[PDB]
Amino acid sequence: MIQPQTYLEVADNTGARKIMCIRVLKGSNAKYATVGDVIVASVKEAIPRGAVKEGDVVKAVVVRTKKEIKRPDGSAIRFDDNAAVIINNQLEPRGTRVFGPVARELREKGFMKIVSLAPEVL
Amino acid sequence: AKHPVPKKKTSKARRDARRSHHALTPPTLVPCPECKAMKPPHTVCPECGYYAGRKVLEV
Amino acid sequence: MNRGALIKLVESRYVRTDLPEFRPGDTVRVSYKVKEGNRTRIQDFEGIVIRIRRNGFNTTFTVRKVSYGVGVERIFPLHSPLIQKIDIVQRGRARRAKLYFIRNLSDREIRRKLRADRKRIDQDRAAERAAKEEAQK
Amino acid sequence: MKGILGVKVGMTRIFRDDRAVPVTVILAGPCPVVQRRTPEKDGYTAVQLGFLPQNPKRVNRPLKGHFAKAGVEPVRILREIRDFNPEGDTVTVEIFKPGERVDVTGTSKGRGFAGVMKRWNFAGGPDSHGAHKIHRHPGSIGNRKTPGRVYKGKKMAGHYGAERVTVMNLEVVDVIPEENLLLVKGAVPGPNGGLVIVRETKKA
Amino acid sequence: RHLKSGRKLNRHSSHRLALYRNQAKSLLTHGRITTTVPKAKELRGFVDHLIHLAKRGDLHARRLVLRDLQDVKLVRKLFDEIAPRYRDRQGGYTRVLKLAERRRGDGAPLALVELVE
RNA sequence: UCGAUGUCGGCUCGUCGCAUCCUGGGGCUGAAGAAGGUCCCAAGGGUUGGGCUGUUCGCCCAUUAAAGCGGCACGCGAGCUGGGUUCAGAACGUCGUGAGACAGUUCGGUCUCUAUCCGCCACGGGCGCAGGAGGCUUGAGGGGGGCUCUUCCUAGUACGAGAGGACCGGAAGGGACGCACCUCUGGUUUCCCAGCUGUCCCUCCAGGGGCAUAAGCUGGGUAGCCAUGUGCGGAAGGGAUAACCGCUGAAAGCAUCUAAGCGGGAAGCCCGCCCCAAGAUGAGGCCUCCCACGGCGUCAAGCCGGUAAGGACCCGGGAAGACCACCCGGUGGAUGGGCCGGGGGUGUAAGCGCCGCGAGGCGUUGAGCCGACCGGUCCCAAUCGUCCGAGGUCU
RNA sequence: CGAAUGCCGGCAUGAGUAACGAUAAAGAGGGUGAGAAUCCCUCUCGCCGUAAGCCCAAGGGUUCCUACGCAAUGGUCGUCA
RNA sequence: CCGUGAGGGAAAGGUGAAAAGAACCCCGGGAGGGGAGUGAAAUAGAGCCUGAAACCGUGGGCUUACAAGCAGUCACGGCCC
Ligand SMILES: [Mg+2]
Ligand SMILES: [Mg+2]
Ligand SMILES: [Mg+2]
Ligand SMILES: [Mg+2]
Ligand SMILES: [Mg+2]
Ligand SMILES: [Mg+2]
Ligand SMILES: [Mg+2]
Ligand SMILES: [Mg+2]
Ligand SMILES: [Mg+2]
Ligand SMILES: [Mg+2]
Ligand SMILES: [Mg+2]
Ligand SMILES: [Mg+2]
Ligand SMILES: [Mg+2]
Ligand SMILES: [Mg+2]
Ligand SMILES: [Mg+2]
Ligand SMILES: [Mg+2]
Ligand SMILES: [Mg+2]
Ligand SMILES: [Mg+2]
Ligand SMILES: [Mg+2]
Ligand SMILES: [Mg+2]
Ligand SMILES: [Mg+2]
Ligand SMILES: [Mg+2]
Ligand SMILES: [Mg+2]
Ligand SMILES: [Mg+2]
Ligand SMILES: [Mg+2]
Ligand SMILES: [Mg+2]
Ligand SMILES: [Mg+2]
Ligand SMILES: [Mg+2]
Ligand SMILES: [Mg+2]
Ligand SMILES: [Mg+2]
Ligand SMILES: [Mg+2]
Ligand SMILES: [Mg+2]
Ligand SMILES: [Mg+2]
Ligand SMILES: [Mg+2]
Ligand SMILES: [Mg+2]
Ligand SMILES: [Mg+2]
Ligand SMILES: [Mg+2]
Ligand SMILES: [Mg+2]
Ligand SMILES: [Mg+2]
Ligand SMILES: [Mg+2]
Ligand SMILES: [Mg+2]
Ligand SMILES: [Mg+2]
Ligand SMILES: [Mg+2]
Ligand SMILES: [Mg+2]
Ligand SMILES: [Mg+2]
Ligand SMILES: [Mg+2]
Ligand SMILES: [Mg+2]
Ligand SMILES: [Mg+2]
Ligand SMILES: [Mg+2]
Ligand SMILES: [Mg+2]
Ligand SMILES: [Mg+2]
Ligand SMILES: [Mg+2]
Ligand SMILES: [Mg+2]
Ligand SMILES: [Mg+2]
Ligand SMILES: [Mg+2]
Ligand SMILES: [Mg+2]
Ligand SMILES: [Mg+2]
Ligand SMILES: [Mg+2]
Ligand SMILES: [Mg+2]
Ligand SMILES: [Mg+2]
Ligand SMILES: [Mg+2]
Ligand SMILES: [Mg+2]
Ligand SMILES: [Mg+2]
Ligand SMILES: [Mg+2]
Repeated sequence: MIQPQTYLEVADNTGARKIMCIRVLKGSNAKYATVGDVIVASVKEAIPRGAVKEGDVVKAVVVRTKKEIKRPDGSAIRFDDNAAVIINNQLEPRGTRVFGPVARELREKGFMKIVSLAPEVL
Repeated sequence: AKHPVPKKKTSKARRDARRSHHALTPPTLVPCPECKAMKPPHTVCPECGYYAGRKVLEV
Repeated sequence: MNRGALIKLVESRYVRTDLPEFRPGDTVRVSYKVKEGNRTRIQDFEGIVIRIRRNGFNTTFTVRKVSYGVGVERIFPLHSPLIQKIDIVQRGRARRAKLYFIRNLSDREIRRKLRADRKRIDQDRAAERAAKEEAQK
Repeated sequence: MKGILGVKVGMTRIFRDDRAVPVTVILAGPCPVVQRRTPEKDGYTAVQLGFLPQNPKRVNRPLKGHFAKAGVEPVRILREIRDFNPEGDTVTVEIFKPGERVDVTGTSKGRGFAGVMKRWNFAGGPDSHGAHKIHRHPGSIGNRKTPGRVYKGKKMAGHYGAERVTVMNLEVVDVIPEENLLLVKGAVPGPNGGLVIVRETKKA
Repeated sequence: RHLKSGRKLNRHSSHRLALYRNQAKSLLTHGRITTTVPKAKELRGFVDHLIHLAKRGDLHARRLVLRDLQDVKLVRKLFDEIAPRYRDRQGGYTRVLKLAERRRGDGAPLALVELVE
């Protein structure tokens, strides 16, 4: 349950260590963004020679959450830090890679590049 | 002295009508199948109690 | 009527008494992971098993591995179509029933605190029905 | 029109082989009809139904054995199905077939004088910054001198719950008429032991 | 909305556990205790549990009764005067009766807790 | 109104208007399509989260379909905040010889337990409904909800001086919002279990208890209640409509939607959906049960005394509940408490034996303890009872 | 005399309503007595223990103690004070 | 009584002729009663003559539970005196 003012340990090679979720991109007045949704995020920490910089307000897909993603099959995945992938504005990843695990809700959310590019889609 | 206060004196009518439901209910009394005193029900009152009841002063 | 949960257990023909009855030791095996148009996707799962909350049916147990940079917990229903859920080391010895203490520490203290359930790892190994007494009598 | 009386007996998630459908278990028992309310003496085309028949001579003046399998009247008392018309007797569950939606109408779990911030989801007040005795109060309940009254539909503290509530479009996921159960997907209202009537759908 | 639930209360926790202990120390000693009725109706479960622990004549049961009744000179009297006195009465030892001649001056209904003979 | 109408803003709760910001219709368009512009109908639903300011208002940020303009004592202080402003203190700029003054800033600055009546939310008692009662229910009249987006197929084809991209429909997901519920996830769980401290005590060791947030603390915690969880809901569908387009057609031999007529047509209106609801004196209906007159007249007598069918009183209770009600029970009884079993929570109890100088580790032991849950079992408690309760004559 | 937010006295209403003056905490068995949760005793429970314990000044003045009482004062009752 | 103090500063009369101020019962712990007695009178019985009104009761008549009001008034009608 990412909401505004969340920090998100960014997982890709863009230049972002941590992004703060500015505004969730769901409908009109959406409360939270769970996994697989698009947030808007302002980059607060910097890989030094990064593509993005400390301040580039950029959209991001949420790939991990501390809150339990109750899948329809009864089980629930739960990660151990909120994570986001920086996303170019056509809903496509910005970095060449992505670090550890993502949730597999991203395939039906429409983030198949992340699910191909992530080393363990749990 | 303060914020919530009676705007007017409640007269005899509304006072003695609000004191309607404060009429006391008469207590319930049943006649104790050993000897005829009026215990309340389910009550080991000072005659014998129930059959073979816990006694005040009796055999 | 008078059997308000005997109804609820007789209704549960969905039960699966074929999984191992583990304590919070270490279960590592498959799940269902149906995706991509094809069902037959049998992704394993490593990990210490943290909690086993029970309700008779639908006892849903949590298994936490630390995958690739971070922790990940998964709360499996235990009576779904999980194929196999065999455990690598019936271990721990596990004073705590529901062991959420491996969240704050995520390190060699896991090794130092889920040390050895040598009792159960001896007896559920010496429950080897793996002799060569078949096809003779 | 597909009505039954039953008991909510609990919830259990079961599995339709792909997901975990979180059903409840209605004990929609074999309900004997006790009076078919005809539209020419009442105007209803309704049917009074019954429930559990073991009533050891607590059956006072609605003794009423004017049905051929009256099954002396339950203290699991009579209710109606408003547009029903059965064809045989003691309607069980077989009227419902798995895959049809139902509306379950039951008395919800009453929460007493569950005053507001619980009854009408008010936002209460601030827990800090200032005074304290307004943390769960409704705050304003009107305007000044014009209207100079509280609107009569005002949301305030009241007897929350214990009123009949109907959840529309609950999928019947299964029936077990080996013991005459009825399994609908979702939240049948009421305690696990309370009475729920289960009606036909108002989809169409 | 509580009271979908179990037992009753009027004092705090460490007062209720040691209210049940103090009425148990007097019911197991004397036999007839004249409390109010709502004290008595949850005295009966506690002392029924103590009698039933004492019905198990073993040492862990002695220590479990001693977990409540800090007197042990009492539990002598319990384990060889009250525990074998039933020996057959499966459950439900103490009885509670309401009283007339109520608690005059605060009007509480008094109640008399016998064990049983 | 100065023998006081507390005053700006925010919070909270709203409710209304339409002169509409979206959403639904529609007309023109300098409307290829997509957009849009403007205007007509249209409040039923909405109308976000932030940064700054005491701010309403603004400027932005990121969205959105839209981030409406107002009213309601610039709604709302017997609801709250006081940041501001209108108290004393202080200071700065300034004016003043000066005390002092400044909608000129700056820092600080008591915002008052009890609701009498109406109002409202609830829940009752009385009496009524020409018999008296147990049930059940029609629904007069209300009230609640009334949203809306994205994606896909339509097809990337109609259209296209262009390559963007439809109308008409149909699915699939979302976003809030409401109802309901513990199955899940997740909280709490106040003593259910465990560990540990320090001290004191029981009995020295062991074991245990008291006290240390009214739980010592810490780790867990079933039921319960709950949302962040789950399942639902918005409607389809009639009918009449607004704007707007009609068909037929005169007055006026032509036309014109109109004067006679009749059709389409809006999230709007009524009914549909959900809930209350016969106190709807209009007091309903249906099914069932019980029914003398003996007594005091210008008479089944208006008043009582015994009546039943029933209802209370009482008691055991309850996912019912402030009380009262409501529902369940009262020996024929599983209603509460107990015990027994199971679920469940804890996590190998105590004791013994063995290993170790020893703190401890070991087996017995998933043992023991066990709050509600699910059921059994009369073992205890609902024993006993007492009191109301028609006898209907009337067009 | 009808008014002066009049004055003095009385009695209302508010109202059997708010409260009863520390969330240190009580429970039982005997007494005594006409009468008891409240008085006495017993046995547990709790609370302070750099005091909620002792001692002395300040102050108050007989509250000390015993016996007979309970109208009045004890925010209830009271045999107790 | 208030005030440290200077000072302020109250209320509070009436049994009957005479105490003849109630012996003795009965209820009650007593207070208080009811008898008896006193006295012309005891609703003259003790901080007691008369003892009004507000107020608070009880008994009776009329009246109200589909009603709306500055509470009345006028009009009829009903019902006990
Ligand atoms: Mg940089
Ligand atoms: Mg820069
Ligand atoms: Mg106030
Ligand atoms: Mg009065
Ligand atoms: Mg009265
Ligand atoms: Mg190490
Ligand atoms: Mg309830
Ligand atoms: Mg809040
Ligand atoms: Mg306050
Ligand atoms: Mg304050
Ligand atoms: Mg219960
Ligand atoms: Mg003024
Ligand atoms: Mg005034
Ligand atoms: Mg065009
Ligand atoms: Mg308009
Ligand atoms: Mg509006
Ligand atoms: Mg407004
Ligand atoms: Mg204002
Ligand atoms: Mg104020
Ligand atoms: Mg006000
Ligand atoms: Mg201020
Ligand atoms: Mg302040
Ligand atoms: Mg100067
Ligand atoms: Mg300060
Ligand atoms: Mg009131
Ligand atoms: Mg379509
Ligand atoms: Mg839960
Ligand atoms: Mg200790
Ligand atoms: Mg201690
Ligand atoms: Mg404590
Ligand atoms: Mg729990
Ligand atoms: Mg023509
Ligand atoms: Mg038409
Ligand atoms: Mg309507
Ligand atoms: Mg009626
Ligand atoms: Mg038990
Ligand atoms: Mg278990
Ligand atoms: Mg052991
Ligand atoms: Mg040795
Ligand atoms: Mg058990
Ligand atoms: Mg359960
Ligand atoms: Mg006067
Ligand atoms: Mg005047
Ligand atoms: Mg005058
Ligand atoms: Mg005066
Ligand atoms: Mg007075
Ligand atoms: Mg009041
Ligand atoms: Mg009150
Ligand atoms: Mg009070
Ligand atoms: Mg303490
Ligand atoms: Mg202490
Ligand atoms: Mg003395
Ligand atoms: Mg007195
Ligand atoms: Mg007194
Ligand atoms: Mg004496
Ligand atoms: Mg003085
Ligand atoms: Mg004289
Ligand atoms: Mg006398
Ligand atoms: Mg006098
Ligand atoms: Mg006189
Ligand atoms: Mg009268
Ligand atoms: Mg009328
Ligand atoms: Mg009338
Ligand atoms: Mg008039």
